[PDB]
Amino acid sequence: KSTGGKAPRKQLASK
Amino acid sequence: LDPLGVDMNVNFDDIGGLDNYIDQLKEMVALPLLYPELYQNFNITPPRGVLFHGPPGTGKTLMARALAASCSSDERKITFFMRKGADILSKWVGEAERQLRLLFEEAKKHQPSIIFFDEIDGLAPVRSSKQEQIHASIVSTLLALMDGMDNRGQVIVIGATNRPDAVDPALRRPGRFDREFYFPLPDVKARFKILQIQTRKWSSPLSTNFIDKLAFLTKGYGGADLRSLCTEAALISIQRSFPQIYRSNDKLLVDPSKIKVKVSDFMLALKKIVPSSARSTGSSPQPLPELIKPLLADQLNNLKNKLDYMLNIKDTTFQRNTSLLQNFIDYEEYSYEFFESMAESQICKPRLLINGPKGNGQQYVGAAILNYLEEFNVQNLDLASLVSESSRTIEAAVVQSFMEAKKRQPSVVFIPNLDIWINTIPENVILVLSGLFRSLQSNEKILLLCLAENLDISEVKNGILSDFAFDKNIFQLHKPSKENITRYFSNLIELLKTKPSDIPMKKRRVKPLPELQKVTKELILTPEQIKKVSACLIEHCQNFTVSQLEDVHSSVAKIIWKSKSAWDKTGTVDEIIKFLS
Amino acid sequence: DMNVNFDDIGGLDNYIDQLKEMVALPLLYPELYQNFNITPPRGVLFHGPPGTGKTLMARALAASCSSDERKITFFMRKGADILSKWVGEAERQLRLLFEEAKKHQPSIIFFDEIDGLAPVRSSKQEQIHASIVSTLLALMDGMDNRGQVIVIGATNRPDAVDPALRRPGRFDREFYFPLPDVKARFKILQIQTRKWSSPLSTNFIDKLAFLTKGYGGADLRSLCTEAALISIQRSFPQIYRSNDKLLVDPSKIKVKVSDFMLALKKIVPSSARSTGSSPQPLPELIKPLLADQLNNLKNKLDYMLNIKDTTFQRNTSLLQNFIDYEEYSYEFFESMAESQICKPRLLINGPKGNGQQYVGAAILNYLEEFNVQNLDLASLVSESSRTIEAAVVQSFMEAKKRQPSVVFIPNLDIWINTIPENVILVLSGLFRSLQSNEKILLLCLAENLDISEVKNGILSDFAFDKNIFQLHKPSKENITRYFSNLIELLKTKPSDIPMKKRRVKPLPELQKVKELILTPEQIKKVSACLIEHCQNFTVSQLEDVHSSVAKIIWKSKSAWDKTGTVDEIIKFLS
Amino acid sequence: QEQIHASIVSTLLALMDGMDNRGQVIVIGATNRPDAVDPALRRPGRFDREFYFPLPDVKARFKILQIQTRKWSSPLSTNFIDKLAFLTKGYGGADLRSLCTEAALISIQRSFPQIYRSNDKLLVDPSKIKVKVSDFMLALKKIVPSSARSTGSSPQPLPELIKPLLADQLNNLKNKLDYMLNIKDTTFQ
Amino acid sequence: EIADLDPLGVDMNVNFDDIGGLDNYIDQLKEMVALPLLYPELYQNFNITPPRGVLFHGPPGTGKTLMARALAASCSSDERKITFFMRKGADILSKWVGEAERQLRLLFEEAKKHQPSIIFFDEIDGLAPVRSSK
Amino acid sequence: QEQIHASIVSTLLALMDGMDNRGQVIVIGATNRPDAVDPALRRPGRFDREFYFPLPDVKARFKILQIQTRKWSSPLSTNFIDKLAFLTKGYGGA
Ligand SMILES: Nc1ncnc2c1ncn2[C@@H]1O[C@H](COP(=O)(O)OP(=O)(O)OP(O)(O)=S)[C@@H](O)[C@H]1O
Ligand SMILES: Nc1ncnc2c1ncn2[C@@H]1O[C@H](COP(=O)(O)OP(=O)(O)OP(O)(O)=S)[C@@H](O)[C@H]1O
Ligand SMILES: Nc1ncnc2c1ncn2[C@@H]1O[C@H](COP(=O)(O)OP(=O)(O)O)[C@@H](O)[C@H]1O
Ligand SMILES: [Mg+2]
Repeated sequence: KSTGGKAPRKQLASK
Repeated sequence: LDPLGVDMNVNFDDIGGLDNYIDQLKEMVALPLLYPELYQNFNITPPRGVLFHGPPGTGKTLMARALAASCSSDERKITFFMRKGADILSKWVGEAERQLRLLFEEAKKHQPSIIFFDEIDGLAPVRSSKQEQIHASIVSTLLALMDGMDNRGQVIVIGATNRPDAVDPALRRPGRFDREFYFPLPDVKARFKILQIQTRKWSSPLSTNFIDKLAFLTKGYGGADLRSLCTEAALISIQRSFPQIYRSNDKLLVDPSKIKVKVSDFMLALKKIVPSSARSTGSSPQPLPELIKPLLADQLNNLKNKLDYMLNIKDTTFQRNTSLLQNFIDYEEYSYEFFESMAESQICKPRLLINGPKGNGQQYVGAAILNYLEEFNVQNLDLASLVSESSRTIEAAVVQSFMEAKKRQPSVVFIPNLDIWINTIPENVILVLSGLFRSLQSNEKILLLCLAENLDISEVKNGILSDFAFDKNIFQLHKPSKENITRYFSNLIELLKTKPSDIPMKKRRVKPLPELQKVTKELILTPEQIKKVSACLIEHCQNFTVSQLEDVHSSVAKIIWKSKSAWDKTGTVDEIIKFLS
Repeated sequence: DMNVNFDDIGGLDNYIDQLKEMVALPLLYPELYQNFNITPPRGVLFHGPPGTGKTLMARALAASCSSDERKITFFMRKGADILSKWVGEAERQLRLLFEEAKKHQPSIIFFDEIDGLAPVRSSKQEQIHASIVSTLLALMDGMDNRGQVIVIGATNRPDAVDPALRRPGRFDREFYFPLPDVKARFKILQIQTRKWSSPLSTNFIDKLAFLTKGYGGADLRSLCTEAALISIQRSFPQIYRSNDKLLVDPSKIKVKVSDFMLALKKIVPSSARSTGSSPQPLPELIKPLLADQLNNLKNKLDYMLNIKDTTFQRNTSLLQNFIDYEEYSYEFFESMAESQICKPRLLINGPKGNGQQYVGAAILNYLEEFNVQNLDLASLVSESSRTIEAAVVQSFMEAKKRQPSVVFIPNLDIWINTIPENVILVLSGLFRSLQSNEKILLLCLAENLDISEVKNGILSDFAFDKNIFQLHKPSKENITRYFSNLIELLKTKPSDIPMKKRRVKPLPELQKVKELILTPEQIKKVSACLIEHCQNFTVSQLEDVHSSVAKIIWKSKSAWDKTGTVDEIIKFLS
Repeated sequence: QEQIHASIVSTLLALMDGMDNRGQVIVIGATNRPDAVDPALRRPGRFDREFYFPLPDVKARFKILQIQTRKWSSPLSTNFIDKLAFLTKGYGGADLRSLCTEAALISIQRSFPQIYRSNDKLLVDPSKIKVKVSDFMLALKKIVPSSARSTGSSPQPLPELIKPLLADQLNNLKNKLDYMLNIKDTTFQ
Repeated sequence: EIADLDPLGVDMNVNFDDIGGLDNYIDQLKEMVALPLLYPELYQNFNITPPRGVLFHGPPGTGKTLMARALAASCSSDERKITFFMRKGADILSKWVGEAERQLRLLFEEAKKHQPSIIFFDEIDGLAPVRSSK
Repeated sequence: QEQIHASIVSTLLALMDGMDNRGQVIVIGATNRPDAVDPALRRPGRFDREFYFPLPDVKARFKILQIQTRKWSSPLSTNFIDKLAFLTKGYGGA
């Protein structure tokens, strides 16, 4: 089993 | 830049043996562009999908390269998109199909496009719920892109594999990959033509009779292996021409005008090249070797005549066309197609059992027959092929090998050592194979060729081998007759009477190498003795088989090879008579 | 990684010349290659046993042609270390690898253990593996030129690589790296010891070359390392018992022969840790018992296998015959040379326990050039996922692929008892499909085997007709020469026997930073009773007597009156 | 497998028959593998009906070949389209489309062979090309239908040569199977 | 950087003075790690490289892990530490194909980076079993 | 894995290795899936002594049922609590 992942959380962090 | 690399400006005449497929390709990429109204005269859509498949080095990537060179010419702009095996998978998983769609969108943009999917079995395997959902979702995206509801445009999709059954079966459908082009290991005419293509800008050319002998000696060679043969012959010619450049790191002064590739350079290359269709298994079947040709050539000729009578190899008044387009050009039309039925009616049940004594050269006869059948697809049902898989059963191996013979005809089911193969294959496996053979139509060109030592007729008439119709096809290998034995041993008596000055013992250089600059009596052998050693050599081998004669010949060749320097061959002759008698 | 060149490699000089015409000759003389319009081979598969110099050859190739003008950029991958969880990133990493190998156009990629990266493609396996093999096949020979990139792959078994990766264009040539012979083991020991301060003489380094049969190059490197470490332990032991740095001088440590003997005791080669027989020479004790019989066997093998001719097939390297010899100004003579081999078979039979385990190993030691394939039971039933018939077929295949070769079956009387008869028929059909000139020796050793399974039994298809050699029981003179070493140990005075003597002092600190009475009529009596006891004995029955009498003699190794020892030896043999 | 896939399936379940009414939205799904569709998606309220599109039978293959060769200026005989429908068991609609395509291409290649050897346009007369029986027979010999690419071929009818030897008993076996199995669709079509 | 790449932080309360009954392997382990760091002038005189690999094998609770941890805290002195990586063959991600090769390559990168290193594999037959198994 | 959890592990490991030998802080941690914690914290010098908390056996379920029953106004006889103990093979305290 080998499958990949989402490009990581953007962490907007401005508000 | 690589100046010695593969050249991209290959034209379609640097491909040998694939002339039907070049014409069939040029009515997919060129003829809908030049003549759109002919396809409009019917309601036909041109075939825009082709899967190249066959063994590696057969030129599948070479045909795509020649095609991409053809589309990189004036008067017709055809964009070429080259894709390797699963390079369209993005770094993430949500974007992979988004990449693939983007390819087709871009392919639809430049409106005459070709997409070449090299190694497409690694991009689009058979959809499986136990594999990975991304490898089924990419296949579903590709399936809905080659023909969904909307038109994909004038985009020709070409795939290339050597395992086409590992492609999803929905993809190989008219409207995605309509045509499937099979690229075979080339036959003698095509091995000749590839050997001419490789050696055509050479300085001093190969003669055409030598290219014939090279095409005969190479078998199981693909085009890649023939190019490797010419490369190794050229490299051996360089390293016997100028051996100094191998022992010096600095560049010496060398002219490549004194370098001529000779015949023995090709023979030394043939001693060392293992073709790719023999690297995994052992080797290739070879012709009857030159030493035993007197013993078995007269029986092998009767076998070859019987085999091309039975299989209709020699005529081919319908088949073996180099290109059907040249058949439309060079042959008039007739202007009631059961003459095809009468022509295909000349194959009823190709069976051949070659029976003989316990040592009569059946391995040589089998290999020489497998060389005579060049178009045929050999499936080897020997014990060493069935049991050489711990994973697969030898019930499934027999069935998969017969279905591989049946799928790609003409084909041979080759069972050597049938007298062994009866005893160590279980009875129902012989019943299972018989069932597959009766499932076929009489005109199926699947030959069952068997070789056996001391197998009786009681097994063939009323036994386990009775369900294969071997009743009239029972060729008996005789032991070699006295004329064959006399010609066998005359090549050895010729070794007895050679001059020691004429044996090719090549001698050391007494002088050093012509260094390159850097750049900045008689034989005492009475003819009565020759006739005496020939008489005892014959009448010793009275009713011998082939391997017994090879035993006697090996012993006497040892005795003759001891006194290979002596100018007195008189001790040798009495030593031979002391041995045999 | 260390700097290496081609002179740190011993006994692979044929392959270095083939590598020169694929990496260095196309750079120097591009016009010689485009005279014939032939692309230089740029793919080679190095395969063979471990420790035989595959990675060393791959590194020496990079550091040899690299110079002032052209740099050969070396890229090394480990065996499937390119793999991420998403196969698309592994695609991008192989693609970026070949792209940066093309950016530095003179380059080499080494795939170490490429069978782990690129197995044979199958649907009954994960799609990551078939995907990476597909992109590897299209990056090595695809529709565009890959540049001047040389791809080298190492593997222990080449048949587990995908077969589309073994074809000209990608991995064109395959070099088998064999376990070194005496000459190359000599050269490897000279290579390892040449930077030592005090060097080894030639007689001891040839004694080492003969004592290290079965050693690969990694074995010989670890042997020289362990000998130097034992010499360090012997010279300055104090460094192994202090917390911090002491003061030592490099002038004092010199590696002696006894250090190499102690290293030979503890170093085990990868031939000795496999499961088949080990081709050792005849051991020095039983050599008087079986040397005469063994010598006859060497003559029989010289006759049937043409080991003493070597007048046409002297091709060490194809270049080296062009260097010293001269090209001939019929070549059917080579067919009459190949025609001296007919069907090399040899069954060595004898009584029970008559030293067949020594004779088979000594014969395989005599056939140094040959590829020994083992068909003993423990070599077939060793792999658990591999069946017996498949194992036998694989063993025959590797014998057929690499000739001259031996198909070796020790304990043939056990072998025809446990092996099912339809594997003996498969092996007989495999040998029955061979051309006569093919140098595959079938060498079986049996123990009280009858002749009846040979004439009309199970082994009738193998044709041991006139090729049956009988190991007979050793003669009275062989027994006398055998027991002479025992009585020579009895005659040894206790001064001569090596006592591990204690020290008279401690070791200096390293600062911080009579008449051995034995009458020769009594010796004649113990000789006469040793001969009279061992009447019609086999080799193992003689070794039992030699072991019990050697136990009795080693009891009294320090006594100077050897009377009661003699009386105990005559009391035992009764 | 991953959670993106089961999350998309769960969202499609909640959007097709969930708490809120989806409206007058028809949802159609085409698939080659219906047992690779989630089984909670195959129930009334979301994919109520399941239309099984088979490989066409003899009458449907005749009608598909009639649609394909319809706007051909030289038409084809109804006896020949019945003969072509008899010979194409295992052909889909795509395979019969390719059969008429390759037959027309063999007729074009036979009429004007010179064009396949040129590089510019050569003034082909489009009205003198005619798809014959021989071109359809060559295209039948050429073509593997997609149902038989991976496997072997379909079971073919009795060959034209041995049909005197076996046709009169094959008709008896056909009569026996019609009586045994109600093959003629007796009043239920 | 996101993997199992952390050094196991050893304690200096474990040395060979707390191991019982295994003095030959300690003396063989001094020439493997400690003496090439302490006397690099002597290993270079014979141009030898010490053995970079050793397999500890035996029944559970006999001190293989203790021997490795004491080896780490033996020549971790004179402002020259031994960076200790300890992995295990019983991890859930150890048989994770595609990921486990990335983790192993990153472990060997980070062990080459902290130059005197020790990688200890607690159950190596969980990680490297026999390929001819059933 | 995310970055922020990976850095949480990277600091919790360094904090656990920073804790001195004279052990005065003890970190207890609970999970219902032990091979889903990161492998690093299970290494020596970290979370290394374990307590397995199985499902209860019959006498343990008897005691648990007694504990739940304790403060009822109308009581439950001990034979019925024993029968309910023997009927619940597989029942945790919840
Ligand atoms: N029919 C041919 N005529 C001339 N040269 C050929 C032919 N087939 C192969 N060659 C030569 O061999 C080389 C290898 O051919 P390829 O087309 O790369 O093989 P391939 O079909 O792609 O095999 P695989 O599956 O990719 S390993 C070509 O670049 C040519 O030099
Ligand atoms: N033929 C040889 N000549 C000289 N030194 C050798 C030879 N073979 C091995 N060695 C030495 O022993 C070491 C063993 O490593 P290698 O021989 O490269 O291992 P390998 O089996 O060839 O390849 P692997 O298994 O992928 S590391 C080399 O680094 C050399 O130092
Ligand atoms: N031979 C030994 N000498 C001293 N202490 C030991 C020995 N074996 C085990 N111990 C003690 O037991 C503890 C755990 O043993 P461990 O090294 O985990 O065994 P294993 O390596 O077999 O897993 C060690 O920390 C050590 O304190
Ligand atoms: Mg290719």
